[PDB]
Amino acid sequence: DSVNENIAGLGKPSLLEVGLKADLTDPVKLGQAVIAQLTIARAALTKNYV
Amino acid sequence: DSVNENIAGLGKPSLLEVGLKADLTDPVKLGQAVIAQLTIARAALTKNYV
Repeated sequence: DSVNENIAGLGKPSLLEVGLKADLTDPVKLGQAVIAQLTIARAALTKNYV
Repeated sequence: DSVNENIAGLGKPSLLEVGLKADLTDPVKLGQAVIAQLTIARAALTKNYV
């Protein structure tokens, strides 16, 4: 947490979450979670002007 | 509420609501609220003859 950024104010690594891995054990349920969360990953990378 | 508009009767800034931000955490659910509320937004902006 002290050394997340190159210079404070440039951008964060970002972690994101898909599910609990117990409720998400089903294959198609896991797939929809990943696809829906890849949208947020696109946004999280854009928020840092990447 | 006193100064929403320049002259009474021309138009209102409009506020609109999407969700509770607690049950709307799912990006799929959140996007549906935004899309559904965007249809209302063009209606509210039309009633002012914009």
